[PDB]
Amino acid sequence: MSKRVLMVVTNHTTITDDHKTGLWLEEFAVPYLVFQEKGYDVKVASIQGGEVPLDPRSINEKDPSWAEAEAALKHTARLSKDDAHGFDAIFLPGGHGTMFDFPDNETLQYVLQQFAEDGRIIAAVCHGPSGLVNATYKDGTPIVKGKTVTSFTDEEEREVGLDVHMPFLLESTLRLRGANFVRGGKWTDFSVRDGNLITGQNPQSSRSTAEKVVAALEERE
Repeated sequence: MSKRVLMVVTNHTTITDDHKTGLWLEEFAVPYLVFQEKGYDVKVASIQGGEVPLDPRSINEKDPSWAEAEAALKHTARLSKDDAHGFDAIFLPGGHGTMFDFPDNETLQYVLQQFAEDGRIIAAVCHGPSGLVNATYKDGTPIVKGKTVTSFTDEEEREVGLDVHMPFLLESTLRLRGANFVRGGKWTDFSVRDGNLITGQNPQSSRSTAEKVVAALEERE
């Protein structure tokens, strides 16, 4: 019976009065469609449940293929510790919202710990790796320690101008937590697999990140 994928997205919108965010739509929609095409059972969750806010910079070029993804985001499940089991993979799309509601969320930390402990696939794109910054194995070892990873880069963050409003810088912090960070050109498709941990750099990496998940799941048929 089919592999099962848990997708978890942000519900955060606030940075300053002049700067709002949310989920970066493509980072959910393109993976969701890939997983649905493969026949996987996908559970769509968010930190809060309900209707997920989209980063306004991410809603202007919606693909006609994204209709079902978009609709799924209007009525998400609220992430639970129960979601720590029953799934072959977890996938964390980005958007700057994640920097504010993923890193310190105890439910998500608990879920990622169990996925890691259990040898399942953990994938994240762009700011999605924020969910990993304070996630650990049971023994306290950071999940990213000694692992090859990518994320939205500090250079990309400085270019967009929002580095000064981030609680921490994601690439910097992942390296500080013990990750071996790697990247490609700003705004190019770059993703990496290190065993069970798969990461992508930016919106342009959404598809390749998802395809790495598919390949890892295909191995475990």
